[PDB]
Amino acid sequence: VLSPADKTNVKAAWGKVGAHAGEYGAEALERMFLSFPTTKTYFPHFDLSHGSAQVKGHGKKVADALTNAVAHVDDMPNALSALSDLHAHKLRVDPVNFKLLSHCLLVTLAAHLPAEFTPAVHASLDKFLASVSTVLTSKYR
Amino acid sequence: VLSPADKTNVKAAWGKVGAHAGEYGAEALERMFLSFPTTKTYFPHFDLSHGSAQVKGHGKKVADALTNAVAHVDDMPNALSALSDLHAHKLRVDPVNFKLLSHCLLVTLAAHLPAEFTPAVHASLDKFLASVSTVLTSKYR
Amino acid sequence: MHLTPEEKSAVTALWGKVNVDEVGGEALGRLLVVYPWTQRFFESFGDLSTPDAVMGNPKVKAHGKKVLGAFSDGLAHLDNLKGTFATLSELHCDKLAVDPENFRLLGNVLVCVLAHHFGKEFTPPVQAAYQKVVAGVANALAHKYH
Amino acid sequence: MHLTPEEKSAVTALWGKVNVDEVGGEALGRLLVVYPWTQRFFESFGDLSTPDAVMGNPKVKAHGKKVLGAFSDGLAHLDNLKGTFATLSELHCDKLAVDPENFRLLGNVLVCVLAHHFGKEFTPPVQAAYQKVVAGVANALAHKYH
Ligand code: HEM
Ligand code: HEM
Ligand code: HEM
Ligand code: HEM
Repeated sequence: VLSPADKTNVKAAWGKVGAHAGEYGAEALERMFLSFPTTKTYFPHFDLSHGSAQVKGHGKKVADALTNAVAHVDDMPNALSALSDLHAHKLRVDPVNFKLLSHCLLVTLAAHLPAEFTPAVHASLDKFLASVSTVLTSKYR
Repeated sequence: VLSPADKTNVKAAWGKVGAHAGEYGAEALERMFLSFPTTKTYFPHFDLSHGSAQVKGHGKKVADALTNAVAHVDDMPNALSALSDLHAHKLRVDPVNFKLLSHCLLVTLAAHLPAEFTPAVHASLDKFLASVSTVLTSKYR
Repeated sequence: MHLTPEEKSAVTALWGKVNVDEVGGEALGRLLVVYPWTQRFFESFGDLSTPDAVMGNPKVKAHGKKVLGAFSDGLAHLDNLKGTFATLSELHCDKLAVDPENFRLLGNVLVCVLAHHFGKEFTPPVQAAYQKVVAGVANALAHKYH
Repeated sequence: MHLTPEEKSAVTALWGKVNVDEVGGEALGRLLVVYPWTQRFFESFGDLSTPDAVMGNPKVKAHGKKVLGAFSDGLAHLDNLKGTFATLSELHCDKLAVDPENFRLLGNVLVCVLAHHFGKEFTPPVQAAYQKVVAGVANALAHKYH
């Protein structure tokens, strides 16, 4: 579980993200597809080319859900509850792929936030993402 | 999440193992050391030859703990708390190995309980062993 | 495959005793029961709503045999799994879009199904080699992904 | 190690810029802070109670310097990693007893640190190249375990 400071850090790191979320989600998804290509099996419909506008908007939707999960950091299970079914009953993305997208997300915020990506905040953000993943993966079976 | 029929399953399956949870734990471990030599790194103080006395007892301790687990399927966390503190702050076993120990307990169970091991009892034991696993690694960081 | 002659030899001997129509059927089923999210790739089989349905659906039972018979090809090409499963890799990646992680799940269920058939006979030294083997067939199927 | 020539030159290109004394020091400590359970292996480094104490710990600094060194030397033999790390693998297994899963975690923290120093320079394609490399090194360090 996230701690007071875990939350304080998370809220501060996503604070500076601001109106770059979409842009960050973008990259992150993009970092994911190039590095772990197996992840491309869920996006066969997509145009996964560099700069694809289809990635850009997916990017947005993903970073919005994260933004919102921070705004409910004390009630993530029921705030993401809807996104949880989706991934378990319609999409059905294997749970390993989550740990990969978190990784690419960290890497990203790390490239844009040199001032605030401190050890303490890296660790906090890692716990955060692990928690979002757990909720989204919680109703698989 | 354990469904009330997953609970009925674990209970029955494990009810058959009865007086053999020990015999069985010691086997699960052996196979784990054999099939996954990395797991040996947590037992440098042990003698992992075939039929070890150390590898025996440990098997009974491990199995004994699952016994208390089943009896408390409703409140695993509290029952396993002291076990989760121990693996958390002292032993500190990387969470991946739980998937290996878990897989090995199944293989074992199957080879011993040809009839109880339906695809349904199978699906529940897995879910159940992973719920033990989550609980023993929920206080790492 | 870093396989040992004493290993290879255990893998082989136990395999020669396998009823492939049964085991293949049985392995694919459980995959769909224990890792229900894998049902994603087999919507066109019919009712997969319950354990007994999945194990009962013959489209399952049938695909299972096809799958295990190919594992069977790989078990005589152990020194070159990669070459054997290339066409299969490209297929599952270029046409069927299957996430290689499902391959691993199949091994572990596989190994599981096998402990169940041969009970006592499925000793730890034997499991270890199959573990070695089913990971090999996985990487083999995952290796042409792009 | 499917390292293509371009993948191979972007990694060497980037690596030329690294201040190895420093980065090794950060990754090792970061590893130690994002995954506290890996302190168990360095209980002789003294105080590791807070982020500051770890990052500023000279024994930690001294040690990450040493680890990158082996890693620097590893990127000068992209084609015989396995033999480059044979002695270090035996050691991490037979004397130190280190679960090889830690090697992976280190790999990722490293990737996270390199991005942290190069910002937009750490482009997608470059990280992809690096992700193959640390896995490559993670695996060469694991091969002598037994
Ligand atoms: C924290 C991690 C993730 C979050 C927050 C997240 C969130 C979302 C959101 C908000 C949507 C859009 C749903 C809608 O339009 O109603 C979505 C869809 C989707 N996600 Fe996830 N997701 C995550 C991880 C993953 C990963 C690991 C995968 C697999 C690699 C994945 C694959 C997909 C796919 C294939 C869609 C459907 C897109 C479409 O059909 O347009 N997601 N996710
Ligand atoms: C279902 C998962 C597991 C359960 C229920 C379990 C249970 C236990 C129990 C009851 C003990 C004894 C507590 C005591 O010593 O009083 C123990 C200790 C220990 N466990 Fe686990 N364990 C599990 C998984 C693991 C795995 C995955 C590892 C690492 C591969 C591991 C390594 C150890 C070690 C090294 C000890 C102490 C060894 C010693 O006595 O010297 N355990 N565990
Ligand atoms: C050892 C592991 C596996 C092997 C050897 C294997 C092999 C095969 C083979 C031989 C076919 C026949 C297609 C042809 O020859 O034209 C096939 C098709 C297929 N496989 Fe795999 N497979 C494996 C695992 C998986 C699993 C894990 C998945 C996902 C759950 C999967 C999904 C599919 C799908 C969706 C088809 C298409 C069948 C159809 O069009 O009716 N496979 N596979
Ligand atoms: C990039 C991967 C890694 C490389 C290249 C590496 C390399 C090294 C080297 C060169 C040494 C010096 C050996 C000696 O003292 O004679 C060393 C020592 C050591 N290494 Fe690793 N290491 C890596 C990752 C890890 C990590 C992840 C761990 C555990 C978290 C670890 C555990 C140790 C330990 C416990 C020592 C001995 C500490 C002491 O001086 O008393 N290594 N490592």
